[PDB]
Amino acid sequence: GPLGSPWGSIEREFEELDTQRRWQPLYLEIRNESHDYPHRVAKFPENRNRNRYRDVSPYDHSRVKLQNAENDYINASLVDIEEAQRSYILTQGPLPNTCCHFWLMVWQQKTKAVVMLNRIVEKESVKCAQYWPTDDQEMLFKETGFSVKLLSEDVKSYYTVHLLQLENINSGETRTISHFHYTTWPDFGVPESPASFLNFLFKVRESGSLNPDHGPAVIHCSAGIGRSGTFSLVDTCLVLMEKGDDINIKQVLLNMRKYRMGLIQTPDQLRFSYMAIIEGAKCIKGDSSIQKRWKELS
Ligand SMILES: O=C1CN(c2c(O)cc(-c3cnn4c3CCCC4)cc2F)S(=O)(=O)N1
Repeated sequence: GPLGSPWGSIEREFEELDTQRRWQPLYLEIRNESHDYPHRVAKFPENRNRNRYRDVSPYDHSRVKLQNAENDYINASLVDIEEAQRSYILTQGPLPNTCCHFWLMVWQQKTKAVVMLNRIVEKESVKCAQYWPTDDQEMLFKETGFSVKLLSEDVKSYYTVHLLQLENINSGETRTISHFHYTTWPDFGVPESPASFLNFLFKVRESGSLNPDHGPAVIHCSAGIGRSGTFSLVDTCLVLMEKGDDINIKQVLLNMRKYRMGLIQTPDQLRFSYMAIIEGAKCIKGDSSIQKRWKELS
């Protein structure tokens, strides 16, 4: 193979983009190369109060459908990358009248974890409804037949983990859902450091919630594309590298954009993605004696 390290091709490209100050031109290339696909159901008149933003819609070919409901629509997309054995659902922060649909989808898709990357209020606007209880009262969603109870809360400096009990009233069953809340990632911004984002991702991974024996994890922010796209791109690229593939980050992101529009919203969020993939690749453990020496020396 090549003479460089496993991350050497990506690291050289990052250094060149910095020296030539070409992050804004590269972002514009990606925008111009992203094709549009039909999103007709999202624009039905009966779905207008189910969309948070008029310009952010799921594509018809990859939207998640609600089962046994008169209206099957929710603003959510299935992003499945079988080269990585990874599947995610990316979705908007639910509105007061769509929290009931959010929990129905979580049940029907056999999801184990919800990853939340926004605050409820940001710059004096509401970005997402309060869809889980903060105290010991049960929170009822009568339109779809679900109730939710807080089981535990662990607060750290830049994220919080809640364990939640989700009850299906119609089937007489319950499940424990892990709720991973990143509390210090600003709208259209970046996390405080690669190290802080990576510690959060490794905690999500350690719970088993991203493994193929569970349904897809539900990832959301406010619109479900900027911060959510950054999180999913970094996780996918790290899986492919651990598998041994020689990856091109521009190509992976354009492929993921075929499943949901507009993933990654600023040039700085793109640059942060490169940084987190390089530093995470140095944390990979494996069997190769060569790869271990590269890690020590780097
Ligand atoms: O970093 C990020 C940025 N996000 C984000 C976004 O991408 C788009 C919009 C959006 C779409 N239409 N309109 C607005 C805002 C105001 C008026 C109209 C809002 C957002 F918070 S995000 O996806 O939540 N993660």
